[PDB]
Amino acid sequence: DGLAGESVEFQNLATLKPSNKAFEKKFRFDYTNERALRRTLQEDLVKDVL
Amino acid sequence: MIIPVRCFTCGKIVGNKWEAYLGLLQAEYTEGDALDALGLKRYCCRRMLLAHVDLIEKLLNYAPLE
Amino acid sequence: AGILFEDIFDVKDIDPEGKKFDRVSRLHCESESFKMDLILDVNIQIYPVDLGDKFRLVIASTLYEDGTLDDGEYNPTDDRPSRADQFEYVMYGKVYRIEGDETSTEAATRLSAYVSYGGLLMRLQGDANNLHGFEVDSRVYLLMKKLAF
Amino acid sequence: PYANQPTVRITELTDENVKFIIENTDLAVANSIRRVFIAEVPIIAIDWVQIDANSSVLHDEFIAHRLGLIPLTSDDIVDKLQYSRDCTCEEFCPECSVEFTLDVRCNEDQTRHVTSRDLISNSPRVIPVTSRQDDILIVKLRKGQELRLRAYAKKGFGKEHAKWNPTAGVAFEYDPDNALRHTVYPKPEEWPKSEYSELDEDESQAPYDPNGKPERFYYNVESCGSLRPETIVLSALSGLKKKLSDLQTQLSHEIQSD
Amino acid sequence: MNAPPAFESFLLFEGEKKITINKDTKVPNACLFTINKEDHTLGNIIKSQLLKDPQVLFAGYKVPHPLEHKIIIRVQTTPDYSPQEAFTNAITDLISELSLLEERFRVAIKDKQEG
Ligand SMILES: [Zn+2]
Ligand SMILES: [Zn+2]
Repeated sequence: DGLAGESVEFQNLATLKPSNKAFEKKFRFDYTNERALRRTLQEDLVKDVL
Repeated sequence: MIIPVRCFTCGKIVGNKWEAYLGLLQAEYTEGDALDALGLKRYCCRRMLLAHVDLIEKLLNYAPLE
Repeated sequence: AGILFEDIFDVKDIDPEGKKFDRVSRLHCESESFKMDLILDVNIQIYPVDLGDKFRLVIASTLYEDGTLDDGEYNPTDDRPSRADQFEYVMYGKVYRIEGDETSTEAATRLSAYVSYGGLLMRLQGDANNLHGFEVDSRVYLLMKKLAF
Repeated sequence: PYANQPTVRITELTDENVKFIIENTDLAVANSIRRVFIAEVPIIAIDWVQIDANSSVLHDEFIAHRLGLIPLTSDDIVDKLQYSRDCTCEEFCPECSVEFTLDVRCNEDQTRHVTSRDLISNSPRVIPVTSRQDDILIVKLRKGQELRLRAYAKKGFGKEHAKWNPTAGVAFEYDPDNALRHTVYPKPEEWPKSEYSELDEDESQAPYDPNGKPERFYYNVESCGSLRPETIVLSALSGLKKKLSDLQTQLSHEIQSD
Repeated sequence: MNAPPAFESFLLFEGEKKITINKDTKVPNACLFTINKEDHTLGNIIKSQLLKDPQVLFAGYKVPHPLEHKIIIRVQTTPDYSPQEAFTNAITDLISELSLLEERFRVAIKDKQEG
């Protein structure tokens, strides 16, 4: 890789070993449920993403 | 080799008590009563009369002259 | 004002998984009007408490009546009025987690304020209506007084 | 914003030790007074030995070591003499030192016991502890050996060396009943009761006391024989007062200089 | 071979000051008093006496290194009360208390003998 061994730390891969169903409901960003978008994004973004 | 002058831990003078300790052990008294008959209450000063070895006698056996 | 919360509680159980430490214990208290849980940890040594006792807990953001939002530091030499004059047990901490029963569509109905007073924890679990004054990373007080009744 | 009015009460006054109690004072003052009792107490002791002929079996330095630990009574001499370092002359002047001499040679057949009694001092009041009980044995000589020397004594304090440590052991103790919880006993029933404990034999320790300060500090200053115990206490307090005064003077000079 | 002597614990060296005042820059009205050739005997009593004074916001000493003979005392008082006068008052009244303790102990001793 070309990296020094000092600045490396243990981590985890979220997208490694999900289930097919859970992987779809965690990394897809459903753009149909406008209520969730209003809860998460602001009003001036839900209309833009829809 | 010789009795110290003072107890290492406390500092009470114990040098002037070896001969008296020997005499009290000599007459009839035993150690457990001799130590408090001499006036040693703390246990730190009691090792000076119990743990001490009297090696000066062997050294004096090698008289230089006569 | 700065009164983030005010309600009467009463103690019903003390260290129910067994007392771990020697100066702190769990106080699984309950409310009387708002019907909310309480897991306060008081210093049982200096401020003993027994079961059945009632106290007036008031989470306040500041100790001053006028609410000047003190910076936060020990300044004993202060002649200004302090709300702690009518309380037998005052503490100072910083809420760090506000958990609730949120979902993806409809807002939460019950929150849970987790505040740590430098080591002594408390969970003020209950409805999501009276906990509007709690925000993560904010200093708060305790201001309890045992009721003689 | 001021200090307190401590009280004193002596419980046992003897010629070997004193047991007094100090009430209404801070712990720091008590501990400092103890450490001054042990370290910073002026007292005369042997610190310069000139050995001319030592035919004994022990080392040449052993004689000086033992002579350094022999106590010397300084009831009214330590306050008069001045530290040899601050002297304004040459050689150990009698105004700032005390001379000693020892000349013993075993001539008869039996072995000699060179004790502190052989230390012939020039001054009458500066003598080893033999006035009013046997004497500190220095060394043992046999027929044919000898020990001639002369030493001088000076003023010093325990902080410099243990030879100037008048107190044998200070029994400092406060709050006999564990009321302030400064120590937590895992099993209080397994511990014995303090000598000064006022609680009955039923309860193991006194109950907790939130608003309580340490008071009633107990003392058992035990004199080795050189200085009297009450004399030790007075000298230590006077020295602490002098140190405080010198510190105040230095601080005042530093402030005015700025 | 290089063990230090016994007089370097209390005796001042030529050029070395007994006490030095140094104002701190992090907070107002705070000075660090550095004492030379002393130990906990002369710092703990002053620390406690300062603690008694309510106008002293901060008070505490330390030992930078046990082999080295120096103590630093940091004092922080109210802005209307300099720490120099706080230190002076603490020393003065501590001296007064020690003198009174001496006098009481002496009269108690003189009464205890045959009385
Ligand atoms: Zn001992
Ligand atoms: Zn001289």
